[PDB]
Amino acid sequence: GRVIRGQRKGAGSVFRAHVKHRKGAARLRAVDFAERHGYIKGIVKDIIHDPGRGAPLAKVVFRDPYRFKKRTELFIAAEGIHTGQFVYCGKKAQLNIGNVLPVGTMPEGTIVCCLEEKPGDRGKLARASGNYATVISHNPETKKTRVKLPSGSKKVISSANRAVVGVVAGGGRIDKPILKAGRAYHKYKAKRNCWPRVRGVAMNPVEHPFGGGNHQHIGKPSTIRRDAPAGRKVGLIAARRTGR
Amino acid sequence: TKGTSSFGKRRNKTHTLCRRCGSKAYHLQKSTCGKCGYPAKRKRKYNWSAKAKRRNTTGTGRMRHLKIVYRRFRHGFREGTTPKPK
Amino acid sequence: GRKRPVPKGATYGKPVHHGVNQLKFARSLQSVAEERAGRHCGALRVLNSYWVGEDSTYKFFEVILIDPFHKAIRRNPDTQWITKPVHKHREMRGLTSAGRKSRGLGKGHKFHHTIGGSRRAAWRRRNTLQLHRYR
RNA sequence: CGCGGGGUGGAGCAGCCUGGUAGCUCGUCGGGCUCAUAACCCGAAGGCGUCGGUUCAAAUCCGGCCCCCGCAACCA
RNA sequence: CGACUCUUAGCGGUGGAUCACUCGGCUCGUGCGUCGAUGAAGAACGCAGCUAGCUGCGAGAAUUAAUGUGAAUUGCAGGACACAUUGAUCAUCGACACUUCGAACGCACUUGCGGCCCCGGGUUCCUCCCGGGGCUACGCCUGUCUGAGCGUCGCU
RNA sequence: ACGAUCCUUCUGACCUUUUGGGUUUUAAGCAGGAGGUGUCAGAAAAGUUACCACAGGGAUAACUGGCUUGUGGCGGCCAAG
RNA sequence: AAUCCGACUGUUUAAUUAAAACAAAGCAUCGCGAAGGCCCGCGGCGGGUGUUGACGCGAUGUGAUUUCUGCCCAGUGCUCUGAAUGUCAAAGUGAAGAAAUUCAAUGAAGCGCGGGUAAACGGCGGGAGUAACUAUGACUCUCUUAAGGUAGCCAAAUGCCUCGUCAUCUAAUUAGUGACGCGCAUGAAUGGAUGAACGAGAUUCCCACUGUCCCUACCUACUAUCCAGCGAAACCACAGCCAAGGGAACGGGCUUGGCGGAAUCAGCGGGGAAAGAAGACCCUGUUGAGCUUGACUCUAGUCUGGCACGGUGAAGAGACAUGA
RNA sequence: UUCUUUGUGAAGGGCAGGGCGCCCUGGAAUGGGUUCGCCCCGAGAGAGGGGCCCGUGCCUUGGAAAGCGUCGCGGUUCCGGCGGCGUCCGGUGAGCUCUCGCUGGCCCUUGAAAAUCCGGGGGAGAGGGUGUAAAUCUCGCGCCGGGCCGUACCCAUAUCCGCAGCAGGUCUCCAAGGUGAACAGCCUCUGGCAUGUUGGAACAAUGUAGGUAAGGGAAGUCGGCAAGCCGGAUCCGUAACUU
RNA sequence: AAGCCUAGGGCGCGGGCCCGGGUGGAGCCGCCGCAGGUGCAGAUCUUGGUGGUAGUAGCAAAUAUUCAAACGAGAACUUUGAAGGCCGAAGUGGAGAAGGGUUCCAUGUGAACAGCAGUUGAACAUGGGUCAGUCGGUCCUGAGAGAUGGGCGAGCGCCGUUCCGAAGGGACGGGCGAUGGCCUCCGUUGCCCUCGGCCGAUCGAAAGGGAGUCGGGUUCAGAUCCCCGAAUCCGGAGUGGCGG
RNA sequence: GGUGGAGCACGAGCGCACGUGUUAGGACCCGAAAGAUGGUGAACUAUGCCUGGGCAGGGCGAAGCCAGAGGAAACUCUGGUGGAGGUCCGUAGCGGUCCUGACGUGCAAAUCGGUCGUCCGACCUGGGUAUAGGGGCGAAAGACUAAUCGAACCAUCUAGUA
RNA sequence: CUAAGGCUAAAUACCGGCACGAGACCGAUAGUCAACAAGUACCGUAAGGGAAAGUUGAAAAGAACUUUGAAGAGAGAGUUC
RNA sequence: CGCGACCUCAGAUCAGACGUGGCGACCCGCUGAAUUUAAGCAUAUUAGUCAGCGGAGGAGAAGAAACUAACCAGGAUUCCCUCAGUAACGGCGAGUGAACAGGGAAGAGCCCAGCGCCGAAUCCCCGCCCCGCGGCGGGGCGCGGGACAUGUGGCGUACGGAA
Ligand SMILES: [Zn+2]
Repeated sequence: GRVIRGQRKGAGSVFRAHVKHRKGAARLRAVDFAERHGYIKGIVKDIIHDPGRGAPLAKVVFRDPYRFKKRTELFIAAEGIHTGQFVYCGKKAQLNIGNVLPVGTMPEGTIVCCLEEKPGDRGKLARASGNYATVISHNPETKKTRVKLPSGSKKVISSANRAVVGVVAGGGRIDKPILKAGRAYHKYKAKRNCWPRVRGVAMNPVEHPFGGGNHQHIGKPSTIRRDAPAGRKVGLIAARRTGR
Repeated sequence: TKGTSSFGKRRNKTHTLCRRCGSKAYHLQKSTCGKCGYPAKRKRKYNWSAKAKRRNTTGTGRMRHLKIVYRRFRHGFREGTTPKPK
Repeated sequence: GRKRPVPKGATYGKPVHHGVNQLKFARSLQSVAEERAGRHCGALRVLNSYWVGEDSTYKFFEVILIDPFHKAIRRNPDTQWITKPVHKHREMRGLTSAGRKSRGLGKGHKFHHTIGGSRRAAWRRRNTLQLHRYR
């Protein structure tokens, strides 16, 4: 049999991301003296729209406290961020929407987004379009913090990392349905070639383990084990349950 | 429409004249040859094509330098001497 | 060792040649160090090499190189044999001690091959059927 | 081929690791209860797959055989 | 007789078989056994009075120089030479020369852009501009120069 | 009323070798029996192709034709009714 | 005016199949918090998703709206925990021997064991008793393997019997439509029933309309006809009039008869078992190829254990041993 | 009376004409201004007065010398000639095309980078001392130079690709008049051509492509296949079902 | 002589062979032995040539040609004049890009091609023809490609484009020393102090960005390119060439 | 005294040459579906990205807005404007349903005529670029991958075997 | 015997190249694909595929010249055995 | 807070040289199949062969025993004959398959580290003089530099050697 699709997505060159019209990477500030001990003030110049992403980006400009330049950043805009609003960044910064500050310092129960997983990689978690992270409890010894991720899983992370306070702007995106193939065609055209998904039953059996036969049926249990090889791990991957 | 009607839209080219082998085999898109392999330092040759090895071998071209070496070989590799004048 | 440079499976043939993981390279790893030293430095010639340490992922070797055109070796009668063009790239042909052991050559009943010029020459004489003029 | 376990009234489960009563349900013959039916409570059968031994004494701990399935195994 | 058709014979047509030739291949044997950064092999482009192809040659381009030999080359003109003069043509070739790409070497192949020195026009260096020449690739050895190190040290 | 080679197992000899000499364990032999090839003079062996291909066969089917007429259709002889 | 299918716009087998097929928005799942999920790569501190972070990525099944999605985990899968522990390789440990060697304990993952999961693959029968005619079964009991087809639907694109039976459509209907269900072998996201709009989709009937026909006829252009000029190709054992016979079981040649007369032109398709292609339907080959799996050997990948990289300190705990 | 022609480049200056989310006075409900639609306004509407940008439009130097249309001459000719004149006045249109500008709508689509140039913040620094300098994001004029390659023709029923002068295929610019909704179909002008690898003579059958048929109207055929009917516009009228 | 033809004479059962005639012009034959790439009717055999078919099918897609004259030996097809038509501005028109590469233009020929013909042609033989600071390429970068460092690989080499990197050779001002031109001044280079990043070599569009040329005339064939006349852009200038 | 042996029992072999027959080698000659190694192709076509170009005339009439009328408010009707559309007729363009027409040694190794679907967005297309063979790519037909695709072409193994 | 270091000509191979010699070899469909302007013409985008084609005569002495036809083509004449 | 040695690591259009690529019949080092046979086929066979990669030479490689032998012992390596189609390997099937000795062609042996002993007694480069310089060498002169004690040169290598 030939190489199935999806297996072909690992080689790329047709399935790579469409990063032409994208305006950059959505990352937080790098750690330094002003952020670790005090705070630094930034100005939101304008808000832009990133193609292929459901969340707007806030263009925040900081001044470098070492050499005379203005540093431009790519911040994911919280819901309630307007142009010209002063945005603070550091440990001593106060607590309001659109203000990134370390997780070990605010009281638990706040609503934060663009959460940093490991201390010093500029934010990784809960930043898609409207998701957020909630803090359960802190720990002064060992500097740990339990944060509830939007998937429902609770992860114990370090208290030295940070997140911007608030939810991601642009919530309720999946509330309105697509209503067309064309609006779905244009949605993934900015992202990557993955939209026209042909189901494997109608496909011929040389491109798929489920295809073939005179009737459109699977013929084998669709729940496949975790340690299955490539070209066979197709369907329900290591399903604990299958029904409702 | 895969036959005669499909031959009409053949306008652009893929190969041009190579500048090391001289044959029309330098691929434009890959920026490489393959009659001789221009960007590779070594000349491309293969022993499964014995006819292609003798198409461009040592004995084919001009010998603008090597035939002097063969001619100088039987004469003794002398230099700096002249035949005795009259 | 040496994993066979083929794609995922793709070892079409009889089930003997289906193994790609547990394959061992016929030449010693120390001879590879001599091979790579002369490949990068084609002007010099390798004499021999020796072991200076190893790790679970790496093996370290020190290879002695000789300038053929330096007047200290070029005017020394004991060491100007390497300046001859016969010893061009001994690491390529397996003439160093690390490459000599990989050829399986030596005296006596322990080998019974490499009994001509080399292992390839031993195979040649036993396979060329000698036809005389008179038979 | 070698590591295991299990076979029980006319039918389904114990009691076996520790020997001291072959037991519990369900089908049957009946007896009670309620004015009667139904439901319920009770008495009675009829049986430890097989051989031998250790033992005060065996279905029970042992060894060998008939009927099964769990595995791992395979050059006439 | 006719016209048409068949066979045979002569002669004339299509065709190039057979035969005899052969500056060519195949096989075996002998001697030697030699490429290149002082730029290999190969490729491109040009060169004759009339020159398309082959061969030869490289802006000195059907060959230059020297040696040997000695009256020609030639398809047609032409003109050198006196062969009583190193002298027409040939072979040898040991001197000189050898355009561009090409390991290809300033950067990439569009034949476009560079820089550092020297020289001549610009000028009488005072910067543009033009022309010519020499350099400017990687890997690596010895040595030289300038450096770096909260490496090991002494002087301070 | 039952089974060749090779392999394995067991049995037997004060049996031979175990490759420089000697001892032992082991191993290889010699002879006999067993462990089986039921396709039973003894390969180790699941399907599908209507996406199929190759070499063949009228040694061999799916038409017609050929012999025969079981069957079908048709026509007779006797005569219980 | 109706029936079926697909909701639709769109796409599809360039060169026989434009569709009811694919796709599609919607719906329902599965895995994954980044040393991760899926995948590529011979290889690497490699690469794509990822200029990404659960409103995301990757793999699925179904196919608009409305309504509903019933039962079954026995089987095959997937998944969960687990000293409650059968099996279990390498390495390590203990014992015997002069040693190779043998034995024993220990014994990971995975298989078994025990739960979960059917919008996972899938399946959804009998028998017996049983209602005041009969019939039937509202009810009760049993297996095989876990229940035995629930809501709905049909002689369907699905019914062998079949042209099932009834009504309508016709003067006449194996067609169509509307009902019955006993359904060889209907059926619920292998989705069932519908369903406004639409379809170069598949069928039935009605009006108009007509050479489809009754039943053919006539006209025009360009060919075909001839001439000036130029001019091939397929095919060709030889060639060519038939009846019967036999033959290798259908003759152009053989036999017996009929008989036959130069050279041709325009049609014509009866024959030449005409030509085009070593039949592809069938079989054989110890000839292959594509695909599948519960075929026989393997293997990439992946999980687990040991050795080395692999250092440091502190408690505890299991076995062995000493042992009252 | 029918047809042809009836004009001015780039570069600058001036003036029309558009646009401003530019400014000054002033403060408005009895709300006002205003477009096809919108839309705007005490965060300043109207009303006045100014400012900026585009100015491809007109005039002006170019520039009437040249070009074009007529008429008449010179040179036998060989001549890039010599003269006469003219190249004018206006209006229109949902007119077609291009361009500029304003405004609106759509996106689970937000619609490119770099070379290069310019402006601003700053004042590190410079120059001169009472007639002169440094400066002149060069104000006007003046001098020199701008090096290398392609430039012919076809661009398609004959120069390309399809074995060919092959009814096939091949990416683009402009687009007259009439009829007509139309860049639909038909006719004509400018421009282009000889009917597409040949002509002549007849008008047989069978053909291919068009048509017509008295009466019936699908009785033909597997099957209304083909052919045929309706068809544009205006005024009425328009059912079942349905999301 | 070989070879070939033969209505001649013959021989041998036969394979074949010997003479006669004609063509031909240069080598050839018998016997004894030796050796082989040694004998053709087929293989849907290979190569080459030639027949019937056969002067046959055919030279029918897109409405259409006619008259007179000229050249010539020759005219249905060439040219001119007239008439009638068609393409009908989304053209059978006027220009380009890709591609073609002399096919573009003049003269001459009609041997071969233009499936008839041809006085004609994109056929042949002679010559000629493409002129740029302003039109494009050249410059920039996109999707991407691709070195160095680094890593991998037995290996040609492969991975990757900022990733395990001492990745700048640049610049202002000042100090030291020198030469150059009238070493007053300006200029040159070496060292020292000082400042310094920018994301990486490089390639990548004749439709992306990209400063700046238009009118008339002129050739058999080129013209925003040649001439005439009007401009415009860039770079330079030391003594600044002049004014403001 | 029995038994097995290719033995002895007063040799017969060696070398060379020829013929016949068998075997291995290409093996009397030609013939496959196949398999492997190394390279060449995205100028056709399949898809993604970048940079450009284009798509008459009309029909239906969504939001929003204006006016009038009816009323008791609630609010509702009427007449306008408006131009939204993976809308409709339809041209250029794209494609190929039907006549199973023409042709079918053709104009053509897939074209022509009429009749057709769509024609503002899942539209078409140029150039550049990326994906290369057990691989690519595929709105999924085992389609396309240079007239070749249920595994392209080129050369070798190979004169593969039958 | 003395490994984990090293050097060393000769007897050996040679279908490439240079210069030769020889043949119980083939003689232009044979012999190398190529006796000749052959890896040429030509074909495919490319990797690659890849031909056909020898002979006048001793010496061109290659037919001067007349005539028909425009000419290709003829009749004469002439050269050569 | 600096200077001066040493070690590691850089920049050079530094001074002077070196390697790249091609041919590739023969050779060396890897990598490396399937056709085919076994009347199938999977071990086997094809075959360490075709293909792929790197490297030189006129030859290459190998080469002077950690050898063969068990003999009354031979004695580097290379090639021929023979051993031999043998021992042996092999679904013990197909098939695969050496080596000793002997006769020949040729025949040549040696050098280091270490152990040690000698005043680094050694070597490379730059300047000057003489000779010849068209395969840049010999001798002399230079408190002229560098390498070298983290070891150069002489004696000296298993056949013993050194004093
Ligand atoms: Zn090349």
